[PDB]
Amino acid sequence: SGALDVLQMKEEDVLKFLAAGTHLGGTNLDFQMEQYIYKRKSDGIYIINLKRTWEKLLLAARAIVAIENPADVSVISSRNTGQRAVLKFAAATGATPIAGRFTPGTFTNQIQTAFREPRLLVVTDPRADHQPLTEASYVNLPTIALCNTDSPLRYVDIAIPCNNKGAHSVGLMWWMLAREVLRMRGTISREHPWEVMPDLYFYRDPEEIEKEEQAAA
Amino acid sequence: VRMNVLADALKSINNAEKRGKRQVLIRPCSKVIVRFLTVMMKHGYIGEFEIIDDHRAGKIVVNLTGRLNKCGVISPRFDVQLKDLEKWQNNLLPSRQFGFIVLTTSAGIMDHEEARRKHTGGKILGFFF
Amino acid sequence: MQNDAGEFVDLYVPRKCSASNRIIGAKDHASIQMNVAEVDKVTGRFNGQFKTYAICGAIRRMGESDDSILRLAKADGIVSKNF
Amino acid sequence: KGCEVVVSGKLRGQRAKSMKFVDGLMIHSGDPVNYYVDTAVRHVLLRQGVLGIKVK
Amino acid sequence: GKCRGLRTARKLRSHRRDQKWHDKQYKKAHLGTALKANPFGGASHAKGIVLEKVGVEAKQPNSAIRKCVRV
Amino acid sequence: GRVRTKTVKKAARVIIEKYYTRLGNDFHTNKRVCEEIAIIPSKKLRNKIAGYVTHLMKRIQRGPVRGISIKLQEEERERRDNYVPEVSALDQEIIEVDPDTKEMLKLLDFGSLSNLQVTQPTVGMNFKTPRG
Amino acid sequence: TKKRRNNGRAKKGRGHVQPIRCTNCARCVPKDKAIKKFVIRNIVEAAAVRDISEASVFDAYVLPKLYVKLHYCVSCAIHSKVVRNRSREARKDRTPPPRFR
Amino acid sequence: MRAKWRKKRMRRLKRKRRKMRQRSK
Amino acid sequence: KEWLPVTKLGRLVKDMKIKSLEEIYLFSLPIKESEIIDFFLGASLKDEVLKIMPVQKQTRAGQRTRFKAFVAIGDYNGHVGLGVKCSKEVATAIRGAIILAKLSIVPVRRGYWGNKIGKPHTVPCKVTGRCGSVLVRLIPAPRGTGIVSAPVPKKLLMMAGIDDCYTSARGCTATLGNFAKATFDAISKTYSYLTPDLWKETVFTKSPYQEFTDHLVKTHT
RNA sequence: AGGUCUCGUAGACCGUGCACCAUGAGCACGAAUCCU
RNA sequence: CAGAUACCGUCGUAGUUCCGACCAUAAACGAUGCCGACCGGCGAUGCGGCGGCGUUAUUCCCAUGACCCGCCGGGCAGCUUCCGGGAAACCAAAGUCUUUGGGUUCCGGGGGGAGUAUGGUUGCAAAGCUGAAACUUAAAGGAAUUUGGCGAAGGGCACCACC
Ligand SMILES: [Zn+2]
Repeated sequence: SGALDVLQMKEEDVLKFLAAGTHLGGTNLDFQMEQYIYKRKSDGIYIINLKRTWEKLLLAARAIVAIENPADVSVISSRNTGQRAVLKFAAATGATPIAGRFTPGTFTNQIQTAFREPRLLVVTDPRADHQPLTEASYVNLPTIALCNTDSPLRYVDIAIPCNNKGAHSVGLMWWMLAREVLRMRGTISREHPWEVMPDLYFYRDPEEIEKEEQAAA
Repeated sequence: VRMNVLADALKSINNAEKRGKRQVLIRPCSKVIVRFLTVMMKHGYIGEFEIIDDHRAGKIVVNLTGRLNKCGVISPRFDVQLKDLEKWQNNLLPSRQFGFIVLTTSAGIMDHEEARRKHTGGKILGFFF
Repeated sequence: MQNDAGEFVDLYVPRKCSASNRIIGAKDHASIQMNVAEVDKVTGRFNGQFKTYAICGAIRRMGESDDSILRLAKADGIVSKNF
Repeated sequence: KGCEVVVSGKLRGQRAKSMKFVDGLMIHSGDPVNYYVDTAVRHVLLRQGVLGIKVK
Repeated sequence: GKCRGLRTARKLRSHRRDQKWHDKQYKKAHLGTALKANPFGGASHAKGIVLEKVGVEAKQPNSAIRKCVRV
Repeated sequence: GRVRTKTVKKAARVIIEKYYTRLGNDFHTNKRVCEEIAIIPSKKLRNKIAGYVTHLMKRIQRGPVRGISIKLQEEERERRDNYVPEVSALDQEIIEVDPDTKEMLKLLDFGSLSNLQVTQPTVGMNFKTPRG
Repeated sequence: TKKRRNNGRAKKGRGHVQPIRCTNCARCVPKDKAIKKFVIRNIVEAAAVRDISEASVFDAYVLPKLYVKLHYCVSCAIHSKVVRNRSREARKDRTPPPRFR
Repeated sequence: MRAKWRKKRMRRLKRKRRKMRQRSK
Repeated sequence: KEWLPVTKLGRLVKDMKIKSLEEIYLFSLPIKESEIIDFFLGASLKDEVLKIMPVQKQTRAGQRTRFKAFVAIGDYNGHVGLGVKCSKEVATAIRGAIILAKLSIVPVRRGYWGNKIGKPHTVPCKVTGRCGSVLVRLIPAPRGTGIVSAPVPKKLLMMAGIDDCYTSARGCTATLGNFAKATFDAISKTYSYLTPDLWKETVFTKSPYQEFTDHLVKTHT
C-alpha cells in the first residue's frame, strides 16, 4: 500500500476526486475519524485527506486480490444510490451481488436455498446497512466498508473514508476499486489507459433518465 | 483523599489492561512503584516503562503488552513470616506453577521465591499473575 | 506444554492475535484470520506472498480493529511511512 | 402425504387422557374430506376399561 | 469485611459481638428465658402423672382428631 | 367483499410471468388461454384467474410491476444503464475549489495545477439550524 | 418497581417547588408535576366569523383571540382525554404530538 | 388495614392505658 | 442413511480432507452439522440424561404442558458439551437435546499439580464460571483425590476426563439447568485464561477452506 | 391597451363533569424412555 | 342510599397570618452514606476565563453589552451501547468482585407478636429516643412471560344486541 514508487496517483485520480466532490463530508464527526480528516473549514464541512483514502483503497484491493476465487466476494448495497455499480463490479470481477432487501438469513440459516458464506464481505454504508454486519458477525467474515465521517465504526476491519451521498463519488470509487483489483490480478495493464467509461457506474433519478432520453437519440 | 499510592497505581494499570490500552499514565511516582515495576520487568510480564521526573510527584509511562491478567494490592500491610507464606499462596495464588507474590523485606523488595531462597520474610505488598 | 521428559501435553496451542495479544476462544466466531496480498517490486502484480493477520472479537465488536490492522501493516512495511 | 393416530381411554391412572400423533397433511372441511380421507373407529377391550382408536 | 486497618480490632470485636447478639439461635442459646421456658428444663426426658385425656382436632387440610393426654 | 386469495394471485402471477406473448386485454381470449395452458379443477376459480390476468395486463400496460420478470421488459434496464455518453461530466475544463482545499493540494504532492480555480471564503458560518 | 427515570415531574436538584391548584377540580398539585396546557382560541369559531364580517361597522377588522392557560391534575387529564397512556418501550418519547393542521 | 390507623388505635389505647395508670396507682 | 452435506465445511469433511477437529477449533469455524462430530467421535462418545423437567403454560382452555430435557455428552479424554431442548413429547425432546449437545462441545486442557510427571489429572489453574446467580469455581487438586463437588457437576467432570478437582458453590444450585450452564461456563473457560506456557508468538498456518477451496469450487457449483 | 393575478384547497381541534351499583358455602387436580 | 353521623352543596368554632416560649416528627425518597483514583462517545444547558471570521449600539478605531465558531474547570441533567455488573427492572455507576483487601461511620438476619410491655430519659401538653420476652406460623417477600378481569383506553363486529 504505497510502499512502491508505482502505486500512487499520477495526475488524474486527484482530478477525478476534485470532480466528484469526494473531499466534502458531513458536519458531525466520529470519535474514530479524527486521524482520517485533515481539519475543519468554514460552513461546517470536514475536509478529509486523500493520501489516507488512497492507502485504504490499496489495502482493500490487497484484501480482494488475496483470495484466489473471485466468486467468494459478496458485495451488498441496500440503498438505491449504488445498487447498479455493485452489479457492474460483480460483472467485471465475478463477485456475488446483493442489491436491495438483504434478507436476514443468507449467512446463518442453513435450510434456505440462498445459503452463502464467502471469504469477503464488501458493503457500502455501515450507517444504513447496520443489518448485514451483525448477521455476518456469527461467521468468521471480515468486513470492507465505505465509511462516512458520521458513520459508526462497528464490526469494521478496513474503513475507507469517502463521501457516500452523491452517486458520482460512489460510482467513481467503485470504478477505481475494480481498476485496482484488475490491476493486481493482471488482466489489465498498469500504464495503458483501459478506461472504457466511468459513466457505467453512475446512478441517477428517473426524471433525469427521461430528460436524457428526450435530449439524446 | 489519596491514601495508598501503590493501590491506585495498580488499579489504574489493571483497568487499562482489561480495557486494552498500551500506554498508561500513572499519576504519582513513589519509588515502591519503581521497585514493583522492576520486579515486573525481570519477571518478564510487562515490557519497558518510562519515568517522568520533575520538582513534584511526576508521572509513569508504562508500555504494555498482552501478558498481564491482574495485579492487586493487599491492604493494610500484613506481616507474613516464612512459616505462613504457603497459606497465603494457597488462598491467594491461582496456581502452583506460576503467579508471584511480592513482599518488602529488610534485604529489599522482591517476589516470594527469592524470599524463600534467601530465608527472609517481611510485610506484604501485593501480587500479580 | 512440555514435561520433565519433553513431550507436548496439549493437543494444540490456540492462536493469539498479532495486535491484541489476548487468546481467542473456541466459540468466538467474531475472531477472524484476515489475509492480505504482497505486490511485486517492479511490475505491480500479485505473486503469492501472504501476510495473515488476526484480531479478537472484543475489539471487532468495539470497532477499533481497523487502526490495529493499520498499525500492524505499518510495522510490517505495507502502509507508507509518510501517510 | 399425511396420517394421524388418535387414542383415548384409561391410561396409567384413573383419569381419562387422550394422545394424538400427527404427521403430514390432512384436510377437515369441504367435500374433499369424503374421497381423500378414510376413517376407522374401533373399540379395544382392555382389563381396566375400553380404549378407542381413531385413524385418518 | 469493612474496617481494613492494622490496629482496628476491638471495633471488629464489638461489631461482631453485637451482630452475634442480633441472632436467633445464639439468642435462645445464651439467655435464661429460653431455657426456663422449656418445661423439661434442658432435659431429654421427664416423668409425670396423667390427670385427664384430651382429644384435640387436627389441621384443616387433614381432618381428624388426635388422642392426647394431659401430663 | 371481493378480494383475491393467495392461490389465485400466485397462479395468475406465474402464468403471466411464464406466458406473455399469447395473451391480451380481452377477457374471453386469455380465459381460453387459461383453459389451454393450465389444468384447472373448477370454473369459478378459472373466472377468478382470467379476471386477475386481465387486471394485471391493465397494470402492465401503464408500467412495470414488482411481482414479475417478463423477458419483453427485461434487457430494457440493461440497455438503459449500459449506455456510454460522449462527455463523462467529470473531465471538465472548470473545477471550482475552496481556499482550504487549495492549501490541502499545496501540501499533498503538487504545487499548482492549471485547472484550479479559487473562490473567496464565506462571511459567516451560520450553517447549523436553530434548534435551541 | 420503578416506572420512569424521573417521577412524573421535573424536579432534579431542587427538593421542593411551589404547588398550584387545578382548573377542573381544586386539587393541590406541584408545578413541575402538573400537566399544563396553553391553547390559542378564537372568540367565535369558523361558522360565526362571517356573521361577524359583513355585520360589522369596520371592514377588515381583525378579531381578537382567547389566550388562557390551563393546568390539570393527571387524573382529570386522563379522564378528560388530555394525555393518553402508551407502551413501555414507546413511553420514552418527549416530543409533542405532530400538528398537521 | 393500613399502618396509619393501627398506629392511631395504638395511640388511643396507649392514652387510655396511661389514664388508667394515673388513676390506678 | 447416507450423508448429503449442506455446508461447504461438511462437504470438505466428507471429502476426508480434515484429519481431526483440532484445526476446526484452532481456526474456530462454526460447527452446524451434528454428523461431522459423529463422523469424528465414534464409539468413545456416550451420554446420560440429567433431568426431565415439566414446564407449563396457561391458556384459555386448561394448561399447556411442554417438556425440556437436559443432557450432557462427552468423550472421556477431552471434549464435552451440554444441550437443552424443549418440546411437547419426551422423545423428540431428548433427540433434539442430544443433537444440540453434539452441536456445542468445547475442547479442554488438563494441567499438573506442583510436579510434572506422566499425564495430567486436574485443571491447570483456578477457573470460574458464572451465569444466573450460581458461582462455580474449579480449583486444582493433587493426584488421586478424585472429583469432589455436588453430584451432578461431579458426574459432568467425570465426563470431562478430569480426575481431580476442588469445587465450591454459591447460591441456589437447586436449579439444575442454571447450575449445569454455570459449571459448563467454568469448564469452557479453560482456554480463555493466559498461562506462561503459551507466550511465544504462534505461527499462522493456512485455513482449511483456503487450502481446499479449489477442490470445493471444482466439486460444487 | 387589457378588466375576476397565478397554482391544489381537512374550509371539521364547541365544552367540562355524568344517577345508584353490595355479596358468593367448600369438599372437585394427575408429571415420564428407548429398540430389534 | 336499604342504611351514609361518607362522595356532593350552604353556613361554620379552633386553625390557616405576625411576634415570642415550646416538641423534634415525614414517601424528611436519587427509597442509592463521605472522600479519593481509573475505564467510551455525542448534542445542548448555567457560571467564570481564553482564542477567532463576520452583524448590531447606524458606516473609522479601542475594548465592551448582544451574537456565531471552539476550548478549559466546577454543577443540574439528556440519548445510544455485547466496557462491565445484577435475580431482573435497570445503572456510566448500582462498574473496576472467587481474578474477592483504597480509607472510614451507621445499620439487617424467615414472617408475626412489635416498634409492644417494662426500665431509663426530655416535655406545659401531645409525644420523641433507647427497647424485649413468652407463644404461634412454612411461608411472608422482589423481578418478569403467558389466558383471566377491569364502573381503563384505542380499532372493528353480532337482529341469539340496540335504534
Ligand atoms: Zn382536576
